[PDB]
Amino acid sequence: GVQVETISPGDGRTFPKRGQTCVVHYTGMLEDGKKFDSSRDRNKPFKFMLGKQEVIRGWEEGVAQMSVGQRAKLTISPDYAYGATGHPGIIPPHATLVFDVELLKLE
Amino acid sequence: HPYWLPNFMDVFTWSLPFVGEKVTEMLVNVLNSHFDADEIKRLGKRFKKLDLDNSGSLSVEEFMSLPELQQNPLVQRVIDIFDTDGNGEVDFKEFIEGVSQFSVKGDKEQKLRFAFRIYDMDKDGYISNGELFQVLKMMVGNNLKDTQLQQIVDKTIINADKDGDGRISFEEFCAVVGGLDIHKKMVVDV
Ligand SMILES: CC[C@@H]1/C=C(\C)C[C@H](C)C[C@H](OC)[C@H]2O[C@@](O)(C(=O)C(=O)N3CCCC[C@H]3C(=O)O[C@H](/C(C)=C/[C@@H]3CC[C@@H](O)[C@H](OC)C3)[C@H](C)[C@@H](O)CC1=O)[C@H](C)C[C@@H]2OC
Ligand SMILES: [Ca+2]
Ligand SMILES: [Ca+2]
Ligand SMILES: [Ca+2]
Ligand SMILES: [Ca+2]
Repeated sequence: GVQVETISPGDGRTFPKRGQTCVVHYTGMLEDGKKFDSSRDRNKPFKFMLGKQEVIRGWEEGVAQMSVGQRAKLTISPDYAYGATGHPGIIPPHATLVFDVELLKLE
Repeated sequence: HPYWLPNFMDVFTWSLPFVGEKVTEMLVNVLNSHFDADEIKRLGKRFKKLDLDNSGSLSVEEFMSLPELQQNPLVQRVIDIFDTDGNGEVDFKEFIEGVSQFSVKGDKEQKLRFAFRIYDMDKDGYISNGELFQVLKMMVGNNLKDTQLQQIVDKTIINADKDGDGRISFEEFCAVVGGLDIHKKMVVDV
């Protein structure tokens, strides 16, 4: 599934629930480490509402285990990412993904 | 430095998987021509259950009553495309003819015609720059800067505008999209 590994810890109490919106900065890399996307390169944090089927299952299960201020490395299996199909022109099939995610704020 | 999509992708190849996913999700949730007698009879039952005010035409307020459609950014486009006569609401004939574009055993070209109609807001047959930006804005929201989204919209149209009229016709759209097989994702059981 998704393996959450802490890089920098945040406040332990505030965890995002269903209906809340997580404001994050992320850098997406293939399993070998090669970057394919980064919100930091865009200077625009990424936002999504939990429980509304807006992100891959690795982000739904992974970011939920994170807390405000925490920065973590998310290793996501294909079945929780883009599976045996991949994403056209970006993610290859059966690709394990590594996401460096930091939960900036909840709104 | 101008912004590029991952792997220098065009905005159609980039947004189409999300388009096909969220349109399928909307219809599957609404359901919880190419039809036979029983399949039309099944659709008549699920239509009357969502009419709410019994006016005989599904409106925007009734569509947003389902909680699974509240955060779906492609709801209004599907409603706008279903609204064939353009009266703001969806009749039963528009409902049947709108769902028929996603039934299995349907044509591939008509499924690409619906994908084209997602971006072609005014339904004139050409995707203008303002249309492509606005529809992508509904899906992107605040996750991109308007300057970033405007830049990739410009590059996509410029590279896809074969005849040079600043718009994307269905033939130009099919030249960019054809290899995606997006029609295989636009299938709903009846
Ligand atoms: C107009 C289309 C819309 C795009 C945006 C609103 C901009 C937004 C910043 C996406 C990036 O755009 C520059 C870009 O980011 C990635 O690079 C990434 O790093 C990732 O993986 N992210 C990034 C976010 C964290 C989780 C994870 C993810 O879930 O993304 C979702 C995704 C791709 C879901 C697919 C859709 C179809 C379905 O078949 C499939 O089922 C498994 C799941 C995005 C946010 C869609 O909800 C909305 C869009 O698609 C992935 C590779 C591609 C993605 O571009 C498309
Ligand atoms: Ca009504
Ligand atoms: Ca109508
Ligand atoms: Ca148009
Ligand atoms: Ca043109």
